[PDB]
Amino acid sequence: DCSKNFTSPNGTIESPGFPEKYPHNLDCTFTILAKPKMEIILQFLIFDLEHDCKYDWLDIWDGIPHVGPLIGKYCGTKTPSELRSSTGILSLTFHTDMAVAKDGFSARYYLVHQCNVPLGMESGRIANEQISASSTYSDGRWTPQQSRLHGDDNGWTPNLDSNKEYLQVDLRFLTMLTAIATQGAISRETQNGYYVKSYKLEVSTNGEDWMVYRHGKNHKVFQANNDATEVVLNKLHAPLLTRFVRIRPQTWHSGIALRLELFGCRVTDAPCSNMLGMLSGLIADSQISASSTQEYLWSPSAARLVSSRSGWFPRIPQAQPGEEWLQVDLGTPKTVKGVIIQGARGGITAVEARAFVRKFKVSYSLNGKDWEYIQDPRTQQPKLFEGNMHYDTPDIRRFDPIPAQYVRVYPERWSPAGIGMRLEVLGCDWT
Ligand SMILES: [Ca+2]
Repeated sequence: DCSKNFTSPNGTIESPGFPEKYPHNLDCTFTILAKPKMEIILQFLIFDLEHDCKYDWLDIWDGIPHVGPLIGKYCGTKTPSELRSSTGILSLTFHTDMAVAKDGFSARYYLVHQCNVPLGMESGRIANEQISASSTYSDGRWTPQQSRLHGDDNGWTPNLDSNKEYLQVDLRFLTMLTAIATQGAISRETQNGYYVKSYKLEVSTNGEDWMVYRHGKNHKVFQANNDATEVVLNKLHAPLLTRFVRIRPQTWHSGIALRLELFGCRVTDAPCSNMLGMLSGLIADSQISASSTQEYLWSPSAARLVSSRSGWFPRIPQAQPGEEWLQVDLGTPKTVKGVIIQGARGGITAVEARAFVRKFKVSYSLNGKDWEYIQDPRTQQPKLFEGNMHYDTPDIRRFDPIPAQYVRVYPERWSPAGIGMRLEVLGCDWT
């Protein structure tokens, strides 16, 4: 048996037989488990796999393998970037085929103890490998890794200065973003000052479905710099739950040069705000159910925040308000303090094709049989929660804490395509 679990405060994870070459025909699962308020830190020391990772690979998973999100798939000679997870579970599945073996890998994991924290551009906590761009200037002197705030060596500049370029950051885990700070840059070679004067923001949970950030009807244009040295910070009028962030310059002085910091926090930094297992897969399929489901090709995993490639859809998605529900059995009683609601993906090129919930109700139960709705203190009736404005970008909706083993989300309003929904529940231990 290849597979292993790791619970000790500090440890080693490695390819079978390391430092010998790795065996053929392997499929191993390495899982690190941590109790709450503990951060998992994973650092690679050696990495060397056969090289598109079509043959041999190491997949890293934000939870359970093939259930929770894929953080990345790695092969070849380039060691994975360091990972810091606050999910409570980090998994690795190492796959090898019938021929060709290399040295493999060796890694170490550690278990260690206002949403306004810098996310790591200036600290280096955002690794070089997490930063990329649509293009870069042809001399190699204005690279994406030169886009860190207060960097002493130029900045990021694209191949050609237009409004179709972007600096991209992969935060690896779903993270709250609350502000962006930018600078221009002064040429060490020439003394010319270059800066971006305005930008747009584009975000995704998965790298494939993107949302340009709006203020009202229209795309938000953030005003940026007025010199090549001073930091201009913009606070987002509405904070964002995201993984991938793109900064997309719209205007500049003399040319696009960019230095950047991102500000925010973890979902769990708020009290009683642990993700209870839909995203990760610690809530099993058997614990997920609905009033109705699409008649063919339904798996309960379709309902899972972020990891699902589609969504829950009732049997007739153009339903009756308050009749359809998605239920989560948390497995044991909990204190529940919110949900994260998301739209349905798959099929995006057509705006009217996008299925998402715009308004909803919540009920909860310890019985599984007797249900109470969450109340509006004003109208003395079931509270109508705001849903999503987009099919990928999720929205956290907190409420006054409640004791529950079961939670139901009842779609009330929804996009023209009908009800489509992915979900997570937020809370902590019952007390
Ligand atoms: Ca092989």
